[PDB]
Amino acid sequence: IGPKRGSIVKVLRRESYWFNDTGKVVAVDQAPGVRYPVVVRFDKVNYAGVSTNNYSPDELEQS
Amino acid sequence: WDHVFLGLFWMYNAISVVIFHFSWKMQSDVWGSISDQGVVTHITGGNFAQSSITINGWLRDFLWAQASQVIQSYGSSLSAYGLLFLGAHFVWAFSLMFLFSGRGYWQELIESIVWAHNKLKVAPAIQPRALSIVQGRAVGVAHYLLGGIATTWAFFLARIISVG
Amino acid sequence: SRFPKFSRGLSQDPTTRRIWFGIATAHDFESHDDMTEERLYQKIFASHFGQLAIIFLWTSGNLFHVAWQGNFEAWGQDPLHVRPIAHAIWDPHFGQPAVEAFTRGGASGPVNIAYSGVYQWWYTIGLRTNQDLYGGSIFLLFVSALFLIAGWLHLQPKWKPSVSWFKNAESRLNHHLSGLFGVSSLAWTGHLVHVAIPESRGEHVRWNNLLTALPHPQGLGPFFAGQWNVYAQNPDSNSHLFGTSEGAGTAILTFLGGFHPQTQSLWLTDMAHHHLAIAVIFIIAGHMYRTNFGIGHSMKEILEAHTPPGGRLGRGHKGLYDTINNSLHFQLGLALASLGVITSLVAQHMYSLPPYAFLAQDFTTQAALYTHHQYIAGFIMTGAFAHGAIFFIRDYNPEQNKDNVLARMLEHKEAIISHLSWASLFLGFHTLGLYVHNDVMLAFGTPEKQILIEPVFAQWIQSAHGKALYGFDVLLSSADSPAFNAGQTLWLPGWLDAINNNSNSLFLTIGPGDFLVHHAIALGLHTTTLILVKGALDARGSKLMPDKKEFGYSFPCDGPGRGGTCDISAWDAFYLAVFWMLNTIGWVTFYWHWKHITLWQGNVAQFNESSTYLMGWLRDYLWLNSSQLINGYNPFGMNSLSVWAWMFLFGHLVWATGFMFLISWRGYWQELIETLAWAHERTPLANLVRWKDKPVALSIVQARLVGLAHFSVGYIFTYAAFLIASTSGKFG
Amino acid sequence: VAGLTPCKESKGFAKRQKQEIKKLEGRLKLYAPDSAPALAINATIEKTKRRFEFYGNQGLLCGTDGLPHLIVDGDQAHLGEFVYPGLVFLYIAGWIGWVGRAYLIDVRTSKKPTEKEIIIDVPLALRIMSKGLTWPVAAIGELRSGKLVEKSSNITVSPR
Amino acid sequence: EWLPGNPRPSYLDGSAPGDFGFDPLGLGEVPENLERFKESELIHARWAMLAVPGVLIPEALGYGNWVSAQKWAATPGGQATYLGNPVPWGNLPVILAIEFLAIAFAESQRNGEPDPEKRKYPGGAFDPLGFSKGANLEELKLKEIKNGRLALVAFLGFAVQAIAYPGTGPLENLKTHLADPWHNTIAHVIIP
Amino acid sequence: ANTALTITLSTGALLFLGRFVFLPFQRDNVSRQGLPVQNGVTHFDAGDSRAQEVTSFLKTNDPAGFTIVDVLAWGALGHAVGFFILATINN
Ligand code: CLA
Ligand SMILES: CC1=C(/C=C/C(C)=C/C=C/C(C)=C/C=C/C=C(C)/C=C/C=C(C)/C=C/C2=C(C)CCCC2(C)C)C(C)(C)CCC1
Ligand SMILES: CC1=C(/C=C/C(C)=C/C=C/C(C)=C/C=C/C=C(C)/C=C/C=C(C)/C=C/C2=C(C)CCCC2(C)C)C(C)(C)CCC1
Ligand SMILES: CC1=C(C/C=C(\C)CCC[C@H](C)CCC[C@H](C)CCCC(C)C)C(=O)c2ccccc2C1=O
Ligand code: SF4
Repeated sequence: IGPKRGSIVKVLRRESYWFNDTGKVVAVDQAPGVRYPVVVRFDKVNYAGVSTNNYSPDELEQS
Repeated sequence: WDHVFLGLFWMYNAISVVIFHFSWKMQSDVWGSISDQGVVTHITGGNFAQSSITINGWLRDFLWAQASQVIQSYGSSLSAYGLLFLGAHFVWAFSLMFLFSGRGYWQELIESIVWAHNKLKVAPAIQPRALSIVQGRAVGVAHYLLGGIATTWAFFLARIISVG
Repeated sequence: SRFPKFSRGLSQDPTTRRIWFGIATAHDFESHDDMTEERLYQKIFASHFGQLAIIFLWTSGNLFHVAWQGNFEAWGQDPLHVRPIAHAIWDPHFGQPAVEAFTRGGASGPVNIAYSGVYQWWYTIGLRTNQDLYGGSIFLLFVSALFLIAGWLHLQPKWKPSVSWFKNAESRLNHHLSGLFGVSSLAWTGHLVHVAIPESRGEHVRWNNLLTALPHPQGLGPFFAGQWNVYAQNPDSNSHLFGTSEGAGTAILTFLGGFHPQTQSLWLTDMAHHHLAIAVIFIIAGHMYRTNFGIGHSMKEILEAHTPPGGRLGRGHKGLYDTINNSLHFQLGLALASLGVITSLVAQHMYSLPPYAFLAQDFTTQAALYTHHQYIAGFIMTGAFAHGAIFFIRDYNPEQNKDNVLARMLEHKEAIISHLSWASLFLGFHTLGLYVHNDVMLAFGTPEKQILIEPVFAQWIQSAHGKALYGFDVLLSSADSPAFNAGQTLWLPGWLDAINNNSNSLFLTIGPGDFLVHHAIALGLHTTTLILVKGALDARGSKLMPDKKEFGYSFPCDGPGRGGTCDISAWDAFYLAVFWMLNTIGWVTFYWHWKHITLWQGNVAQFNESSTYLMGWLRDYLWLNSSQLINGYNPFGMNSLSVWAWMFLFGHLVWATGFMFLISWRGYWQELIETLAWAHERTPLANLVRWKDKPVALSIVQARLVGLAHFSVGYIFTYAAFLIASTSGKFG
Repeated sequence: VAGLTPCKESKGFAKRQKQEIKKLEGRLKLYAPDSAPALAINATIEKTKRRFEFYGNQGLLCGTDGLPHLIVDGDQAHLGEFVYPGLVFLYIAGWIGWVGRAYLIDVRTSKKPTEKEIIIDVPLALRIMSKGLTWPVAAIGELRSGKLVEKSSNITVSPR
Repeated sequence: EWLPGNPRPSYLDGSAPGDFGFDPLGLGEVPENLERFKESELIHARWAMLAVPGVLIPEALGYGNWVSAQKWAATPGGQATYLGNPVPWGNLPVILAIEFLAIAFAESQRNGEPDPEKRKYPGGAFDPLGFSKGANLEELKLKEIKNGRLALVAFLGFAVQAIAYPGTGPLENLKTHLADPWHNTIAHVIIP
Repeated sequence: ANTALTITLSTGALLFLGRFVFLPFQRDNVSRQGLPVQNGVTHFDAGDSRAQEVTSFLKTNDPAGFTIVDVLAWGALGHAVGFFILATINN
């Protein structure tokens, strides 16, 4: 599943720090039952200092 | 650290009343002039024994009567003491911005400013953040000590130069 | 079920916080447990009745103290040389100098001089003797008793009104505009015409001779025959003395404009016509909405139909009628926004156009009456904005407000906050840089090197009003404008004589210092609006914390994680903007009191040379006017300003005490109270005494509130003292 | 204009010139006429007399305080008080705003974009600080081409 | 075709009479707004073409301009001189109450048409000479809005000449312009 | 002057406008806006007994639906205009 590994996606999740921000997909989990399989890496950190977050494919579009 | 931060204010309070007692005590009972036949006229003659027992005397015969040379020093050589007296009040009231406020308000205000920067493509890659809570308290106590100490420095160095 | 009984979650608190928060969550009725719509609106309705009863029981005691311990008749004989007495003082702590020094106004004992302008008001309105004020006090005791009876009555289940009666906005607006604003201003007009105008003309009109004392020589004949100009036929002349029959006229509704030449105050015939005009227009405006009779408006379809078809406002105002009608915080925020803008319109129009006889001559009373309505208006406007924030947390539904104007405020909220931030930063760098520059040039011996900007826009508006001082000569100062020729036979002979006078406060001569402090005022309003719009629009959430709505309105923080989330809530933005309204209204009333304290003793050049730089503000206003303030009591003796000298120092206590809650924060005091609890639990003879409430430190929201309230009490008492001691001890 | 006399014919402005030299002349009375501190007060007097003869020759408006007031409405007589040095300022302030905006675009397309803001690339900086000379033609040029503003779909927006 | 080579917008195809594509600000972009703008452009123009003979022909016959023949109502006594003859019923409450009755009955009957084309050009009783039921129909509607926009520009001229030069009328502005036309233009208003 | 003719003609002019001119404009707007509506229901439908629209007072015998409330509304404007005229004339 997922759009593609190594692709550029835009986050549609409202409560994330990287909403409407360009991110790079580093891992998509193909195991069933995982709610947020797509792991997206960002060039900028959030207030917690991390750049790695998991999103569903419904919360991302290819840009 | 926050106890050091509050003890810095209590050092301001302690040392400021120490130097206030010093300045009034020796301007009233020590410093002055001697005329003929052994008569001693002090700067503020004998008012420490009667006015320094009330806060109204401290505000009136010390903080108002002796501040009548730091505020009308303008247009003279001691006018930089008036400028730093007022700018020291500025740094003190600037301290009250950092001391009374907290990080999350300033972080969301910076988020609005970052939105205005994103609109005009002038977003820095180094993300603008509000100062930390330890850092906000440090900045507030640094401006509080700097502004209040510079206020007392300007008032002292205008008054006792003017009457000395 | 302990105290507080309205919240079950605070009753199981074993600490002192249960005692504290139950005081502070006492009137937040919608946050209570087992709480419904009907109980909300009925408790709010009876709380309104209790508020009305408190206001009328306040006015009754402010009338009873003037009638009982005040010299209202002696002030009526000579309002220029008699100080108005508020109430007598019975203090067991006075020595003989304090009894001998507070005895003013020809009283038999120590009394308080009234700086509330109640004597000027009651004189202008028609009250003359102490018996009339006593009868008014008994009447308003009866009115407050009736409002207590009505408040108890509507909590009884026979007379409980339903929420559909409460949310009936059309009937409420029709009976408010028709009845509250129309029949009360027409009632007023009936007073001003029947009582106040003949008491200004010497005739004693009371209830015993109400039906016999005709207010006009031909009363109610020319009214119903159409010739209303008979009521403007013979106005009061310029030789008219107030309260005496000599020099007086017979016209009850004039349109003279300007001031009465002896009192420097507005004409009672003009205020009677003013009220007949804001009575006809409010009864006519109260027949607007649809209640019961087929005609009228539905405001839901007005708001639905007011959508711009280009889509620039989205859906327009669709869904806003249910948004206001379901949210009590929206209605309260709108009411407080309008109330702040009219309590400030009150303040701006009772100093420049004094409405009460001998109020312009009494200087410290006018100063108190401006500072009163500018502080009450800077707390009412901040309450409006805070209630907008509480609406956005606990009352705003994004599903019901779908792409309307209110949702589009949240859509572009970062643009509003960033542009208020730009405007505040612009005003701050420019006002501070120009004041600091003028300070440097007065410091460096060169007053001519100041950047002094003549406020030519507001001077052009003053010349548009009729001021011939600046010589712009555009309209109402030039005779070639159609507005002047339409006004020069109607109201302008009074207005131009009032505005071309230089002793009054009607549209004062402004200068570069006025420009600079008006940008200080714009800085204050813009930065207070910045913090408050930021609190209201980041109320539901933000990029730091998106779930601020699910944490309530007044939550403390969200923890040290994600950088740090101190003061993240919308209540904390209200908290930070109470300091900004205090600074704003401090600047406003500093400008008012120094522009007037130099006008009243004549030397306006002191303000014109010294207000452009902050050392003039510190030295010629804060230091110079405080000469007889802090000398209210000395080692040598005490004066009559001594209570104002203590209240000044008292303010410097309480304000600075607020710093103890605003700088030092909770866990220091929590460990301190932990050591104190150990010390009490181990001390012999004192361990026997227990606490039931566990001693804890003040909680974080409570700490910010207590420091804010101390800051506000000290701020209002330092300035109430200085302002009522630097004008009432040096009159002029 | 606005009830203000010109400073060349203002009696209060000439009074401030008289009482400023007299303050400095009395400071000169306690020094030797060829001494080094007396040359500073003599240079102060000539700086004061140059200042008062410059303020009166520019058509400045002086009030009842004897002080030069600025008319910022946009008067044809008063352009150099606010309009002329305001356009001089906004050109310089827009120069600061254009070379700081163009530096951030030039370092956002880099390997480590955050190390180029603590350590500012001076050959990259100085090659666009020259380019900030013609910035109204480049700001409205980017505004007309759409490169000045960013579309709201690519802008980080806090949730409602 | 208000600018040769300019792309006409999609909501202005040219089939309307006077559709020259002049909408730079896009006010008629909304379809239901554009149907009101077409019946607003014509009532305005027809009132303007009833106004240009109502201004010049009273001025050319010597009974003053459209301003000095209008100031009598502000005067308590003006007596309402019409063609040099004061009408007996020419009082300000009399002629305004008729105008708030007769025109309001005319405009309410005008707004009652449900058809969006009979609102534009009604015909029937309002066309007794039968030119609407003739060979030429499209060019007369183009004649309506070309004459109408000329009188609409004329009344804008009429109004701002009175603001710029009070006490003078449009033929008196024409007589002032016809004497020395290279000195007394709109530049006297632009440059004071 | 002439109170008995100015008031009567001005009330009769506004009642002529209310009956024959603006009555399709008023009857369309009281149906398009309708009764006031809170949360999707009428105030009387939500439980307010005092918000019931009266029908015995609105029971008109006029063929165009011109009721006594419209008499009390359009005739009130005719007296507001009529006393605007009388105050302007008597000056
Ligand atoms: C004609 C009928 C009538 C009238 C007189 C009123 C009267 C009132 N209603 Mg009411 N109402 C009515 C019918 C009526 N209503 C109807 C039919 C509805 C049904 C939907 C309601 C439902 C309703 C609700 C649910 C509430 C009210 C409330 C109130 C009170 C408003 C608050 C107050 O006293 O401020 C007084 C305000 C004014 C006098 C207006 C002053 C305007 C500005 C602010 C001041 C200008 C005055 C002037 C400048 C100041 C000079 C004075 C100075 C010298 C001292 C007031 C007593 C509230 C209340 O307090 O309940 C007890 C309340 O809860 N009513
Ligand atoms: C957040 C929110 C809120 C709030 C807000 C606020 C609080 C606001 C404010 C605002 C304001 C508070 C405003 C005010 C305004 C006002 C105005 C805007 C005024 C104006 C005026 C005018 C325009 C007039 C005119 C004139 C003049 C000027 C002169 C001459 C005369 C005349 C009359 C003509 C609420 C609650 C809703 C809820 C939701 C949210
Ligand atoms: C034709 C006809 C008929 C008859 C009818 C009639 C005869 C009617 C009349 C009507 C009328 C007879 C009406 C009236 C009305 C009135 C009113 C409704 C009034 C009101 C008033 C007002 C409300 C006013 C106000 C005011 C005042 C009080 C004072 C101040 C000022 C003013 C002016 C505002 C019939 C049915 C047989 C049928 C057939 C046809
Ligand atoms: C104002 C404030 C901030 C915001 C403070 C900030 C963002 C510091 C601003 C530092 C300077 C002005 C910005 C960086 C300047 C750069 C060196 C760029 C130079 C631009 C000019 C200065 C030349 C907090 O973060 C805070 C945190 C906790 C309690 C109170 C507060 C608080 O009061
Ligand atoms: S408890 Fe205090 S210091 Fe800790 S995060 Fe909350 S507000 Fe900040």
